[PDB]
Amino acid sequence: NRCLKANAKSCGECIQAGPNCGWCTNSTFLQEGMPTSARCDDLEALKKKGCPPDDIENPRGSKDIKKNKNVTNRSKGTAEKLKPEDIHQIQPQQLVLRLRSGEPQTFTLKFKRAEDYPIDLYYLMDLSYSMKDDLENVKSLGTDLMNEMRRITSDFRIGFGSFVEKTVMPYISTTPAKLRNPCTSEQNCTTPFSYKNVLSLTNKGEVFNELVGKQRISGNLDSPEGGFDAIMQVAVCGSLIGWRNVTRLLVFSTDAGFHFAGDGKLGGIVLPNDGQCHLENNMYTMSHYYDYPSIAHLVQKLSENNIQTIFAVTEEFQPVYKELKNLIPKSAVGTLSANSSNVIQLIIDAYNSLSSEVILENGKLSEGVTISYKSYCKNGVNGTGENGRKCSNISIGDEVQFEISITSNKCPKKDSDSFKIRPLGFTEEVEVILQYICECE
Amino acid sequence: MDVKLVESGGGLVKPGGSLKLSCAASGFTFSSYTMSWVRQTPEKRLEWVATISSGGSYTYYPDSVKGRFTISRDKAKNTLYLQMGSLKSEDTAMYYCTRIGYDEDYAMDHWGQGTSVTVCSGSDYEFLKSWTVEDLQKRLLALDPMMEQEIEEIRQKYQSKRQPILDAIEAK
Amino acid sequence: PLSPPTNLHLEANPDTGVLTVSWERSTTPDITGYRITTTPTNGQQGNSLEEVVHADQSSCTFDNLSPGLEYNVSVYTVKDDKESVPISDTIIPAVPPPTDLRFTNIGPDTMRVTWAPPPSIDLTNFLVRYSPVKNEEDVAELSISPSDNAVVLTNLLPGTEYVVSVSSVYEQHESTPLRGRQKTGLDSPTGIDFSDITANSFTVHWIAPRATITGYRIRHHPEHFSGRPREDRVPHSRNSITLTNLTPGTEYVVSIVALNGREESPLLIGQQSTVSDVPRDLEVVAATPTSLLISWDAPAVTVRYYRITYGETGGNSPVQEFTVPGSKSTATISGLKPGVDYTITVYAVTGRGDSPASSKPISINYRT
Amino acid sequence: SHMQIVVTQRPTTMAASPGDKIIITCSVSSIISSNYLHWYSQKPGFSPKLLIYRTSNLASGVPPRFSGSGSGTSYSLTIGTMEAEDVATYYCQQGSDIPLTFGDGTKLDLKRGSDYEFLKSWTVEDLQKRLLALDPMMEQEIEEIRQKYQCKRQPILDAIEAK
Amino acid sequence: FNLDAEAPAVLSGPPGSFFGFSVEFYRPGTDGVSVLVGAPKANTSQPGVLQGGAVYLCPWGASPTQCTPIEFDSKGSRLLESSLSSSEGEEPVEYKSLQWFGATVRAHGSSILACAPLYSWRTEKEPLSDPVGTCYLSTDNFTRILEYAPCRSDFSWAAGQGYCQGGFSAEFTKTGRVVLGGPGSYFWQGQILSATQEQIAESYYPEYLINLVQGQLQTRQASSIYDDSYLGYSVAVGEFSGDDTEDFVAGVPKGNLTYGYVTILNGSDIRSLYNFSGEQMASYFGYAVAATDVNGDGLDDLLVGAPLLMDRTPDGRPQEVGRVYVYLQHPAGIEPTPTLTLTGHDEFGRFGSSLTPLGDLDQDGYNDVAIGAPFGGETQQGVVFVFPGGPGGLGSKPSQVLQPLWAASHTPDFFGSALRGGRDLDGNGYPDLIVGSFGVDKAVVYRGRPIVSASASLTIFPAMFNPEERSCSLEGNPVACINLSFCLNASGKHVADSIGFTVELQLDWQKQKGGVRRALFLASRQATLTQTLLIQNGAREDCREMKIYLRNESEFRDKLSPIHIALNFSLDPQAPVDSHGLRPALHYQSKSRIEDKAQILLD
Ligand SMILES: *[C@@H]1O[C@H](CO)[C@@H](O[C@@H]2O[C@H](CO)[C@@H](O[C@@H]3O[C@H](CO[C@H]4O[C@H](CO)[C@@H](O)[C@H](O)[C@@H]4O[C@@H]4O[C@H](CO)[C@@H](O)[C@H](O)[C@H]4NC(C)=O)[C@@H](O)[C@H](O[C@H]4O[C@H](CO)[C@@H](O)[C@H](O)[C@@H]4O)[C@@H]3O)[C@H](O)[C@H]2NC(C)=O)[C@H](O)[C@H]1NC(C)=O
Ligand SMILES: *[C@@H]1O[C@H](CO)[C@@H](O[C@@H]2O[C@H](CO)[C@@H](O[C@@H]3O[C@H](CO[C@H]4O[C@H](CO)[C@@H](O)[C@H](O)[C@@H]4O)[C@@H](O)[C@H](O[C@H]4O[C@H](CO)[C@@H](O)[C@H](O)[C@@H]4O)[C@@H]3O)[C@H](O)[C@H]2NC(C)=O)[C@H](O)[C@H]1NC(C)=O
Ligand SMILES: *[C@@H]1O[C@H](CO)[C@@H](O[C@@H]2O[C@H](CO)[C@@H](O[C@@H]3O[C@H](CO[C@H]4O[C@H](CO)[C@@H](O)[C@H](O)[C@@H]4O)[C@@H](O)[C@H](O)[C@@H]3O)[C@H](O)[C@H]2NC(C)=O)[C@H](O)[C@H]1NC(C)=O
Ligand SMILES: *[C@@H]1O[C@H](CO)[C@@H](O[C@@H]2O[C@H](CO)[C@@H](O[C@@H]3O[C@H](CO)[C@@H](O)[C@H](O)[C@@H]3O)[C@H](O)[C@H]2NC(C)=O)[C@H](O)[C@H]1NC(C)=O
Ligand SMILES: *[C@@H]1O[C@H](CO)[C@@H](O[C@@H]2O[C@H](CO)[C@@H](O[C@@H]3O[C@H](CO)[C@@H](O)[C@H](O)[C@@H]3O)[C@H](O)[C@H]2NC(C)=O)[C@H](O)[C@H]1NC(C)=O
Ligand SMILES: *[C@@H]1O[C@H](CO)[C@@H](O[C@@H]2O[C@H](CO)[C@@H](O)[C@H](O)[C@H]2NC(C)=O)[C@H](O)[C@H]1NC(C)=O
Ligand SMILES: [Mn+2]
Ligand SMILES: [Mn+2]
Ligand SMILES: [Mn+2]
Ligand SMILES: [Mn+2]
Ligand SMILES: [Mn+2]
Ligand SMILES: [Mn+2]
Ligand SMILES: [Mn+2]
Repeated sequence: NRCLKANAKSCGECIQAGPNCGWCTNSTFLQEGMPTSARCDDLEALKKKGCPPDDIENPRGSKDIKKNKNVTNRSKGTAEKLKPEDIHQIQPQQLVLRLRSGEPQTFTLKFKRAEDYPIDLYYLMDLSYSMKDDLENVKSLGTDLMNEMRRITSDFRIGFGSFVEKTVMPYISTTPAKLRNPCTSEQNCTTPFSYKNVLSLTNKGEVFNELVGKQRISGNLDSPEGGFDAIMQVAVCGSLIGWRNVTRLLVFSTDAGFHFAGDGKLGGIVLPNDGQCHLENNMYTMSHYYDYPSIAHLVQKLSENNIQTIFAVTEEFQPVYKELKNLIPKSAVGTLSANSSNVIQLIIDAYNSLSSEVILENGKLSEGVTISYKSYCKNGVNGTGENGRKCSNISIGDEVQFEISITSNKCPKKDSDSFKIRPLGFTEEVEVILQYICECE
Repeated sequence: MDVKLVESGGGLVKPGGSLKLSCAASGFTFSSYTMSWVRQTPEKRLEWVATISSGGSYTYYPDSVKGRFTISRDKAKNTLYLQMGSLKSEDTAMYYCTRIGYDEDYAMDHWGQGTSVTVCSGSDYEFLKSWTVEDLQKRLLALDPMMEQEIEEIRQKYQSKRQPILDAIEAK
Repeated sequence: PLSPPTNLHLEANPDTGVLTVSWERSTTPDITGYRITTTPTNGQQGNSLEEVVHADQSSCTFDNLSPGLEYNVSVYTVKDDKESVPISDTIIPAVPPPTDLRFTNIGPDTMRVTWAPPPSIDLTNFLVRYSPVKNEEDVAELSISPSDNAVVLTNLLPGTEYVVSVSSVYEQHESTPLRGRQKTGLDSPTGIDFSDITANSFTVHWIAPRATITGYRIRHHPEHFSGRPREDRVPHSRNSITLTNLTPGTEYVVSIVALNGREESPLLIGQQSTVSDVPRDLEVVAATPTSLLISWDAPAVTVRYYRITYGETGGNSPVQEFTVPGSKSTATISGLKPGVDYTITVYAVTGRGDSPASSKPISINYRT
Repeated sequence: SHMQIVVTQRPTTMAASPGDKIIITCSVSSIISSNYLHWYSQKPGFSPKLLIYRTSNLASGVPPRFSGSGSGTSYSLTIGTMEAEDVATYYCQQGSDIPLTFGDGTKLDLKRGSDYEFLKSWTVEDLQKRLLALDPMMEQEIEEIRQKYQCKRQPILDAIEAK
Repeated sequence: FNLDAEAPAVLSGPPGSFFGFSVEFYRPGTDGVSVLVGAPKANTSQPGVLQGGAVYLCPWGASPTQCTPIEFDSKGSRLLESSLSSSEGEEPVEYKSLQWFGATVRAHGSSILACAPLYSWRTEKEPLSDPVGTCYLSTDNFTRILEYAPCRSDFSWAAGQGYCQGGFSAEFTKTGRVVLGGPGSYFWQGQILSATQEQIAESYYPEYLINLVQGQLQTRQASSIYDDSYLGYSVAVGEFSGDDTEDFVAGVPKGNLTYGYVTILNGSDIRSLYNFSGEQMASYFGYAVAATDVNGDGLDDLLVGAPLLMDRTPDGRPQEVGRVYVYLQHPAGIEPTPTLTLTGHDEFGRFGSSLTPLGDLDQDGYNDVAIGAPFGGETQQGVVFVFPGGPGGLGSKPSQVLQPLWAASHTPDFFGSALRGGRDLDGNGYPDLIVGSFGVDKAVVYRGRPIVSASASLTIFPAMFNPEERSCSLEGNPVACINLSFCLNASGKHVADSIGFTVELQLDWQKQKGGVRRALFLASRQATLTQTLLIQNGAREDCREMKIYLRNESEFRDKLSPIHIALNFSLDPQAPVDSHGLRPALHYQSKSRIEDKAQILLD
């Protein structure tokens, strides 16, 4: 057999040569002429030769996890976190194992998501003179929206911006008297502007609430407003806005229609929008030069940015916005109101549906030692090899188990080897200690 | 510029004591601009102790000193007050009075002269109690000469660095 | 014997204030004087008079002349107590001409003429011949009773200068004609009409007068006006003008006057009333302990949507307003405290474009 | 969840000759907007003054040579020409999220400043300014030492006073 | 394919003047034929007017590059009489600066109509500026000039026709009636104004700015819900009523809640007779409209352009290429559903933005329509597509493609933005097309070459080669040969009776590559022989009889193996020049290639 063919100088080599291979130090069975190679043999092949069982040495190891931490059942239920260290995303955190040649040790790893993904939201509000009546509803909605964000998740970013109309002779009266204010002398309306960014993304809610109140209404001559033009800048100006690798939500509220490409011909503008950030000092100074972006061109910019768009509008314009909602994918339509229940409900509904992917990273192992990962996922989904490490479509509170097997060919060192196994994007890791012995006990 | 900020009331505090700091703002509307307190430590590092809004509706505090300090403002007297209680050794630093020009940018544009508040350990006092008053008194006298010596050492080192620049000016 | 005068010359003026007879002096020398006698023809009743002149002057005078009466003039050379054959001439006096002509109460349709008649003359009748200055061929002649010095002229062509020629008439004799030039008045505008009536504007149509008009004056004012109404001047070629930016629910009175040069035609007044967009017949269909049902009449003008406001009369608390569709005229309020008075104000929005201006509200007081 | 932004300045200390180009960077642990990032410069013996605001704007009274640029998590403060006055401590502070964190200031100083050889090149106006600078720093050092001795005396004096 | 793309005519204008925005043909006289091109930002001599714009008249022939601006208006903006003493200084009652004059240029007979859309005038009653717009009508070879501004009226401001911008879109009827549309009027609802040339002259008054024309036909005010319909954006004239009277076709791009529709208005009754509804919301249906007969049934058809239209690709990724809808009008009436559609192939191509009828380019008795995409092409320079006329229906496949010859620049070329066609400029008996490129300030003119069709017929009586008997023996040993007769017929319209055609005959062409030809000429003995024969259109047919022998040698392995023959005729490329200067062309359908085949019998 292979054990006989092992030609082991000592007992330790036998174990190194094979798993079943056993060694007898009595030397009563082994022939004096025959080399210590004959002592090495199958456990059955030794017992058959009459070698004593106690004399025969067959060291093996038993799988035993040194530390075991139970996964949190709550799993941050209803966007509520007890503490960062208190939540556990891995059951077998630290484990200790002994690796013998031909004795692969397999453990079970269970991963449960006890956290909520961070969300970034940007608020865009129309300031035309016709929104003077609805101004109260828009201001109230902002504070309610921020309160929902705190309840929905621990970490969030909130920012807002405003738009009016193109600074052109046709759209806004060019008369010097109305240049200062288009509203009647009794009122004190501000000058018209294409896009004005009042606040960049920030983590403080209190600053966001106070800024919304100070906003003052502006007025233009035509019924439709340039809302599409304002969205283009926000989508492409990642630097100024402060966009990060986090789910992005855009809220747009208007009580008037939207101009589309080819509507700038009357003004005298014929250059199509290039979708390039032209914001200067947190303002848009090239509104006149570029024509309003088309729906087809506008959709492409949002898809590349992967920014979800939510529109809050009045009941009268609802029938028009619904047709647009059918066109743009991953978008929803809401009705602006004093109550503002529908606008808040859509955000919470959107947040509830989120699918993520969890992968497993393992530390380098010794030569002749390999590891196999067997993934288990929702709907009986089971991967193998590389596919068997990653799991996708996992919602919050969903737990998936993973079967890991470690096999040792030979023993590189006498001392144990500790390596850390943590999934990408998660601080929590899995430490596995592997001790291999080539000398018979 | 044209903005005057003055911080007064800094003094030695025993551990667990209470110290009140008053900041006076002139040449501008104090209520209109948000105010904050910044302290520089002995390692020449900068730590933000507190931030108070112009409205006074909300305030922001760091976790370390959060819940152990109090910040408030008086619109009528245009004075900023920082209340410190349960002070530790780490607290000693150079505190400065600031003013945020724009809430959106959240950038400090004005910095006050500042007042140094240093915590004093009472442990040495305990050893002194056993010691007789007559013996202790003699110790006090020994400290004054040593403090002067150190000052002389700093003064001579500065003179050597200064001499080269003065000579250059004389040549020109 | 003595030699009579020759080439006798008698001159008669239109009015016989002073009559002068001129004759060539007698050839015979040392003549003391010349005697002239005027007597009515065929011994008719007349103011026969006798005059005497010197040898140097063969010019005499005859006062108290009789109009329309033939008088025989006989001048006798007079030397001492002897007189020679007297030249005998016969002359009919000229009728006195009309003087101090005046024109008063002038009008385009008709004009009045008042002249001063010749003094101390019993004229047969007063004859006046007038015609349009640009129409000399057509002239109207009217006999005037002699006692009256004022003649009435009718059927005068509007805006047409008329030159009247009136001369006193005695027997077949005609006096000197007095010429007075006056101009008739302008013709007013007719057939005013209103079209395309809107809450803030309307269109007025009028017809140009037969007489040439330089420009038209149009004035529109409400029954009660804080300030005087504005006036717009438009050319005669464009007989159509439209007034805009009017306030809805206010009746407007418009005066159209056609003016040529400094002349003005009679003002034509047109009265029109703007439409009212305010809601009417506000009432409560049914009311429960906490809810109130309110039903109002539909406004005349199109309304995109209606804003309903309800609050507590007793406490100064911000009212709660909820918008509703324009087509629906019924709204429902809920959550109202029972036994508490509540004021309901319903507005109508008809503003076009960016402007959000609405009409005046109609509120009622209901007790729960 | 208590996550705090971390600010890092690459050259903790450096020294350069006059007219040299100095570039100091600032690393942020998480993505922030350009407007939030700010730069502060502090002279010895004086309070900190905001050199640049919004990362693209120089605060009134700031020389044109100083410039700022960057985006995302990368920022840098570049000085076109180093001058004796430019010697100070520079700190990059980010005010995007709470708490507000200030990165350790870079102690940029003059290399071999004391060396008499370099003084000969210096203009008369410059040398007067350098001499003036020493008075503020020297006064601060002596004042700090006085507090140390005074702090030690307090505990000793208090025990004697109680007796 | 008639268009002379190889040698096109190019004109130039001052940079930044937007030269080539509008292209029009002017033929007051026979020798007075020229091309009218308007430039709106072009500077003018008239003081107080900056970037007013002007129309340049360049006569055909002589020097094409030379151009002269026409001074329609030689005076500056008029001052206000009230302001002379009301306030210190004087205030203009109108502003001619940036009036975009020459934006729209149209010409009929000896009449030329130029309209500036941006023109605006402060009113006298109130100091408010309204862009009513203004037009200039020039008739009888520029004898007198009449200014037409129908939109200007008492009803000022947005509520009225203050923002009418009349002349944005203009057209001329066969009778000479002027048609003008202003989308600004009635709060952007849009309007159509139409008046005859005689009526405009009769009611014209220089002294008063506000002028009212009797007999003027316009559209009545619509309901508040129809606001922002942008009617009058595109105006076209065709006869659909069947009463032998011109009808007006206008396009509403933002009508039906952004879906858009195209309507037909009676020339006299001015009452809509038909309505067209856009297929996709926000497709800008009605941007450009044109009326012409493509099936030659004697009845006009309607073409609608929707450039912003976007459709899903086979992959499923959404892209916008635009589309054109063609409706055929039967005797009963015009059907609402479009008969055919034309989809673009370039993303952001803006295909179908401008449509211009080219009349009959190939003289096939069927009309042809040209469609241009301004942002089309690999370099996004732009391109022009020409579609051949089909009796059954318009052909989907494009007959020719026109692209700029000059190299690309950083600024957009805007090629195909303006297209004018259907008028014979060179009097060669073939109509030409003019393409405008305002971005580079250049204009291009393309002239159609005469077309000649040919028919080639080559046949051989001796198909079977006999081994036993040889017909001819040029070599000591006789070799059997076969005689082939080929007849070529050429037919052309307005082309020199004498035409040169080169014919090449190939023997065993399939085996020519890596093989030994078994067929050779009796005398030439060359696998391929090229012969040029002059063909006269008058001559009924032409046929030359030659002889091709078969090698007597038994060297070839298989005598039985057949031999393929092939005769091709092309147009002579030497001295094809004519007095007109356009080289003769050959119809593509006419087969210029003919193939034969022979076999031998071996026992
Ligand atoms: C193809 O598409 C086209 C474009 O969409 C269609 O054209 C539109 O068609 C609709 C329906 O026919 C029209 O709306 C109607 O207008 C009719 C005309 O009424 C006006 O004019 C007459 C004559 O002068 C006048 O007597 C009327 O009073 C009215 O003038 C109104 O005057 C008021 C004064 O204040 C003013 O405010 C109004 O604005 C003015 N016109 C209005 C109201 O718009 C009406 O007769 C139609 O019906 C009315 O009457 C009905 C009872 O008989 C009633 O039931 C209706 O509710 C309504 O009161 C209706 O209002 C659009 O004007 C017309 N044009 C546009 C721009 O869309 C076209 O019809 C379609 N089909 C075909 C095959 O062409
Ligand atoms: C596009 O625009 C054109 C022009 O406006 C329209 O053409 C008109 O259409 C009508 C109807 O076809 C024409 O006919 C008119 O019919 C009127 C009604 O009477 C009819 O019925 C009686 C009884 O059976 C018949 O005896 C009579 O002949 C008609 O068939 C008649 O009253 C009209 O005649 C009167 O007016 C005309 C025009 O002024 C005069 O010449 C006559 O002497 C008489 O006074 C007439 O017969 C009409 O002629 C056409 N023109 C006009 C201006 O109306 C198109 O209809 C329109 N497009 C469409 C959709 O059709
Ligand atoms: C992916 O891997 C999964 C895990 O191996 C697969 O799920 C397994 O599917 C098999 C199908 O035969 C199941 O075998 C059956 O088990 C039941 C007992 O389970 C039930 O009762 C227990 C005890 O009360 C309860 O805990 C379970 O939830 C069940 O209610 C036996 O009665 C049957 O006879 C048979 O043995 C496995 O049990 C099941 N494992 C688990 C834990 O999911 C999945 O099918 C794989 N998907 C694919 C298709 O690749
Ligand atoms: C804002 O709008 C809503 C709807 O008009 C107002 O009523 C709320 O309506 C929702 C359903 O859309 C209610 O939820 C329901 O609650 C009952 C009882 O728990 C439950 O059985 C149903 O299955 C459903 O969950 C909700 O209760 C109701 N509001 C209240 C008083 O709870 C809402 O009141 C408006 N809010 C404001 C601030 O005006
Ligand atoms: C019938 O005979 C004519 C005339 O010989 C053939 O036309 C020839 O076609 C070839 C292409 O197959 C031409 O070659 C071309 O040369 C140009 C450069 O000169 C090169 O750019 C092209 O890519 C191609 O290689 C050839 O020039 C042309 N005849 C002439 C005028 O030289 C014709 O192909 C024959 N029939 C068939 C079956 O095509
Ligand atoms: C990914 O996961 C989602 C959410 O678990 C699946 O969507 C449905 O989720 C509900 C939850 O009750 C199940 O009842 C449905 O059976 C799931 N979908 C189906 C198949 O009906 C989703 O299907 C999963 N797969 C994808 C497409 O990601
Ligand atoms: Mn608006
Ligand atoms: Mn509104
Ligand atoms: Mn607008
Ligand atoms: Mn017709
Ligand atoms: Mn047809
Ligand atoms: Mn054709
Ligand atoms: Mn031609």
